[PDB]
Amino acid sequence: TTTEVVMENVTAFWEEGGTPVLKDINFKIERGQLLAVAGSTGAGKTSLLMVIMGELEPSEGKIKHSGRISFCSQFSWIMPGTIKENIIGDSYDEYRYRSVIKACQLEEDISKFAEKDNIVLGEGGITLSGGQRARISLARAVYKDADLYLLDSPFGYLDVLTEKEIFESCVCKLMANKTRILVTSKMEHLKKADKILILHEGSSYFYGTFSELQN
Ligand SMILES: Nc1ncnc2c1ncn2[C@@H]1O[C@H](COP(=O)(O)OP(=O)(O)OP(=O)(O)O)[C@@H](O)[C@H]1O
Ligand SMILES: [Mg+2]
Repeated sequence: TTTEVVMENVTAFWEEGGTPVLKDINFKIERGQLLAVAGSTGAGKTSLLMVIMGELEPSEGKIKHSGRISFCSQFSWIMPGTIKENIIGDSYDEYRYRSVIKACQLEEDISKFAEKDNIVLGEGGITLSGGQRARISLARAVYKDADLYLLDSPFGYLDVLTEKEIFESCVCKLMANKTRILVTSKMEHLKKADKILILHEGSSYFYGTFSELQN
C-alpha cells in the first residue's frame, strides 16, 4: 500500500463549546507526494498539522498515520548549542548534513563565523536574523530521517528570490521522494504540488490537483 496519510471527515475544536477550528476535512497523501496546504490567516492550517501530530484530537472523523514526523514550525526556533548541534540531533550523516546546509543556503552564513558551524548559540550568544533562524529550523526539520515532513510556512523572513531558490533546492529537489505537507500561499508552490488543500474558516474550500484548481 502506497498510502501514508489519510484524514477522513475530521472536525476538531480547540475549546470545548467553542467554534470548530476544522470542519469535515478530508485528504489522502501517497508515499513521496507533496501536499500544499493553503488558506488565509486563521483558516486552520497549523491546526490541521496539530491533528496529524496528535496535539489536537478530532471530535469526529479519523486521522490515519503511522511513522516518524519531522515538524518545521512557522515560528522558527533555535536551541542553545552549536549550529551543527541544532541541525543534526541524534544521528550524524556527514554527506546528508552537507546537502541540507547547501539546500538551505547556510554555507555563506556559517563561513562568516571563526568557529564555523561549531559557533555556540544561546543566551549571550550571537544574534541571528529571522531569516537565518528560519533556514536553520528548516535544515533541522529536513535533515531528520522521517516518514512525513510537516513544513509550516518555513520561508518566513526570506526575500522572494531566496524563497524560490530554497523551495526548489530543498522541498522540490532534496526532498523529491519524501512524503511532505507544505503550508504555503504561493500559487507557484501549489503548481508543483501533487495535491492541494485550500482551507477557509476551518472548512475545505478545495481539495484536488492544480489542474483541477485552475478549472
Ligand atoms: N494551540 C491552540 N490553542 C487554542 N487555539 C488555537 C491554537 N492554535 C491555533 N488556535 C486558534 O485556531 C484558529 C485557527 O488558527 P490556526 O493557527 O490553525 O490558523 P493558520 O491557518 O495556521 O493561520 P496563520 O496563517 O496565521 O498561521 C485561530 O482562531 C487560532 O486562535
Ligand atoms: Mg499557522
